[PDB]
Amino acid sequence: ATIGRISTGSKSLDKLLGGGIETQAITEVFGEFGSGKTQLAHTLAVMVQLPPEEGGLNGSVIWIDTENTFRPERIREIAQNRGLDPDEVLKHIYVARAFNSNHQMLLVQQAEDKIKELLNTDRPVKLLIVDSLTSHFRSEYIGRGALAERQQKLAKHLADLHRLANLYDIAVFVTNQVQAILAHSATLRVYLRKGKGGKRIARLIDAPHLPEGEAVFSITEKGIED
Ligand SMILES: Nc1ncnc2c1ncn2[C@@H]1O[C@H](COP(=O)(O)OP(=O)(O)NP(=O)(O)O)[C@@H](O)[C@H]1O
Ligand SMILES: [Mg+2]
Repeated sequence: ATIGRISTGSKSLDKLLGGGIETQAITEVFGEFGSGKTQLAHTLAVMVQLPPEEGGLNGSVIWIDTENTFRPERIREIAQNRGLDPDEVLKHIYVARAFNSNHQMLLVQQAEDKIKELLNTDRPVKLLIVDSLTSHFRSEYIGRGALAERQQKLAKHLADLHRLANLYDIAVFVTNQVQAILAHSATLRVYLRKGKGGKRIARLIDAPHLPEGEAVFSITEKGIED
């Protein structure tokens, strides 16, 4: 029942997060296009595989991809440059493409099967990524009355995700795109934005009991880092 933390690769962002993203929680990253949401997801999918003294949880990953932006070679590069075996690392990421929102919801039920299978093995699932949490919902639920219906379906989907996080001690990491779609209650919302000089800036939103500064990071051949 203790909480585990997965390093993001950035010391700056890790400090903002209290050491990394938490198990038994849904962390939502949100921001405009190009703000680094997907690159952070890729980095986390490598970092979680590290031992705990290196910031990981010796864990496997389930990834629900909605817009086909998962890149196996980016995983390999990030792994390679952090001293891990690129091919081994891919072996422990289980990617499924969600065709629509209803399929996305079914894939969360299927994730529980994979989770159970690995639970008391040496590489339990420790990270579940949904990229994008909201893209299908934005496309499908549109027009008069759609706000209530969309928020309703999303809340149920997030409830499924919360259950998996808490029941199996897993960090859930979801993405959400904004044009400068309420994610019910993610545990923690992190706003990402592009800054000058190729830097990215992160800020915690509506978290008055947590740090109020901003983290600054780059996107490199190691994925995310200061
Ligand atoms: N291999 C790489 N090495 C370094 N930087 C990279 C690499 N791949 C992507 N990037 C950077 O990452 C940016 C895209 O980040 P990404 O994480 O895809 O944004 P995003 O928030 O997911 N965009 P969107 O899905 O449209 O809402 C690119 O514009 C590059 O600046
Ligand atoms: Mg993306």
